[PDB]
Amino acid sequence: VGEEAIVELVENGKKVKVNKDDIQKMNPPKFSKVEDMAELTCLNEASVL
Amino acid sequence: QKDLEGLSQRHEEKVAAYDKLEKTKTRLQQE
Amino acid sequence: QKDLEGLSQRHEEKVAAYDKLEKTKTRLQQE
Repeated sequence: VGEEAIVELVENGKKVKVNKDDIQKMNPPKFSKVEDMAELTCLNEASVL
Repeated sequence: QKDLEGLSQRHEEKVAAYDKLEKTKTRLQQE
Repeated sequence: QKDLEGLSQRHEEKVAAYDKLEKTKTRLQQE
């Protein structure tokens, strides 16, 4: 719907409305606990955290 | 002044819209 | 009040910036 998207939260199943610019992309589990975060495919606050 | 007041409201609304769109452009660039 | 002219000038500049930012959004989406 342009500005907003609906997501389901993995810990709840709850459906929530989130703004398209607050969603951040997620790295494949392939990059779990990478030693150097420069190697992350998606580099954003959520991925570094 | 009403003539100034309405234009100032439109200006602040356009500023808010620009500040919103800047988030989208920033995210698109970083992606 | 005389300030309406300067406020209108600022609004025109800010909307020109918004227009080029929207063009940048669409360009970045296509790229």
